[PDB]
Amino acid sequence: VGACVLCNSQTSLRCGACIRRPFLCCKCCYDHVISTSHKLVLSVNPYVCNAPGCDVTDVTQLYLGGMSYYCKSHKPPISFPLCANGQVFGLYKNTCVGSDNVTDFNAIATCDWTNAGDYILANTCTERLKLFAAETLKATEETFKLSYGIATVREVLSDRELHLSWEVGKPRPPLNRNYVFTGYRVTKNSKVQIGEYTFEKGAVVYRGTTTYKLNVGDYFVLTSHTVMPLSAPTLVPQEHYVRITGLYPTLNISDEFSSNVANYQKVGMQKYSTLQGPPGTGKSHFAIGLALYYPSARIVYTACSHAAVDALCEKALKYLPIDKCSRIIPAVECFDKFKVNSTLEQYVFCTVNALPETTADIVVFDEISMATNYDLSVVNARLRAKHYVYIGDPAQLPAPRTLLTKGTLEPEYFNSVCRLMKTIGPDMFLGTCRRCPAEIVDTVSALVYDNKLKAHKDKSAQCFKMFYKGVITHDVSSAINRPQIGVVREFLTRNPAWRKAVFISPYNSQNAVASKILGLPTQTVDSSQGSEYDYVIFTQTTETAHSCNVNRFNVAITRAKVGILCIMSDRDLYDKLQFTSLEIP
Ligand SMILES: [Zn+2]
Ligand SMILES: [Zn+2]
Ligand SMILES: [Zn+2]
Repeated sequence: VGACVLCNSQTSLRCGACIRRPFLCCKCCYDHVISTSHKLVLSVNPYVCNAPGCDVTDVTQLYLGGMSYYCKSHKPPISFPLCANGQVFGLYKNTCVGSDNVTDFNAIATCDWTNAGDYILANTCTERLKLFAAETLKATEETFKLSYGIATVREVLSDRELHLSWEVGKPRPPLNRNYVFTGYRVTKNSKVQIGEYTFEKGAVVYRGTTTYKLNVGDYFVLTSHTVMPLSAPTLVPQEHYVRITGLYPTLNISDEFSSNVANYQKVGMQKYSTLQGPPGTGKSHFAIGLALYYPSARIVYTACSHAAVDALCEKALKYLPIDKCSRIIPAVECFDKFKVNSTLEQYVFCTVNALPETTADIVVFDEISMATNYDLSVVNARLRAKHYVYIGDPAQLPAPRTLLTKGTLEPEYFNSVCRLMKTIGPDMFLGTCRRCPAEIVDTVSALVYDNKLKAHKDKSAQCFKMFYKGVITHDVSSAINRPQIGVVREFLTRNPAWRKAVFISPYNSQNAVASKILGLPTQTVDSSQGSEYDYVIFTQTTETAHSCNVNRFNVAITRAKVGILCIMSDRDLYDKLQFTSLEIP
């Protein structure tokens, strides 16, 4: 017994072909079963034929006879069809409203999440269907991980390098950082975890959390977890106030945070607020200074990733009383300078999926581009706050969507917060980039910030661009452009001071090749988000949709504090680079 995801009419019916088994009222359930392939209906019991050795589960072919369900062949003389009168039979039949169109639900219920239009629909449908979509998507993503074959340690060639044997008949997952495995130790009659691991083409290079002397027989699977059902909306109802509500500003602030005072007051004058903070504009500084501006307020700092929460902890360690802070960790090495798992402390730092059920004066949700609607709903389910502040940048990278193959996901569809920020605009905008040379700031300001992002630094004269297609090779799931790496090598010989640079590319296999040929530390754009370096050398590698993505390209070039060299494949983005052009030797 539950509530119909389209009507909220009370019902005893859940669609049993939908992987999330959502409640559907007599009408909506009927309109759903008759217009799709979904025919299994679940009640207090399942609408299935109770005959001995019968296979009929289709609700339109079943009858309630006695107090059992039967198909036409096995029904008793007295019975009535379960699925008739434009309605499916179950409890609470009289209270039932129906919907004019079941079209959005059916599409969410039946899609395979490989078309961009699936995520577009999932972020523009009714709020209740946003929750059903976010569950259905995340369950589908978790199930797809089970499709991958087990990888088994066949030979330990060295330390940090292995030799894997793969399960027959199942595909192999890509070997990049977006796929984290878990080892398992072979035992008497079961298995135990041995940490979480990542792999890369060698043999295979493995970068695991904890070191071991792992030997043959150990194996790796992308660890899955149970997806819980959602209840809270992705955003609470907005409320605007005429005075600061539930918060008491300090009367003495320092000139370190004075630039944020007006925004801090805005935070107290509405129920939720959105803060767009481009690279290097002071997002964590903003978030910690909020605590100092409202020194009595209890604040929960949250984000999806442990690294994002830790970075808030590192900023709070600099400005806030360590005794008033606590890092929540469920039973990976994270921040360990606060007391652990103290929910009732004034400042709580905790990832979304480990959040306790509690209240707070302010909730700060950081790196919001990386959130999904599932995360948005979970936060609202766990935390009841006077104020919610969503901090991030819809021009930076989103959570990877593994199932998506047809079409690109635009920032307004990353999640509900990003949609608001791209349609009505963010409540607050951090307009001055303190990190990057002006050539880089001017580029991304025009590229993704509607010319609103201003530079703090001057031009460095150390931002260069080269147009060089090179030669693209592919391995199992990545791309390599050795001629672009050769161009960088020739550049380094003539400019050896650039050997303090970090090498960045959109592809892990490109980085592996560059690490060996150049010796520079390497980062994928996606892994570099949130970090900064004095000098960056970037090879676009290809012109794909992946390597030309403007959020990825924005993140890539905004890692640099002083200088950057971009070897570009795409003529488009090359022409957009307000960098000094260099010639190919
Ligand atoms: Zn309904
Ligand atoms: Zn269904
Ligand atoms: Zn039967």
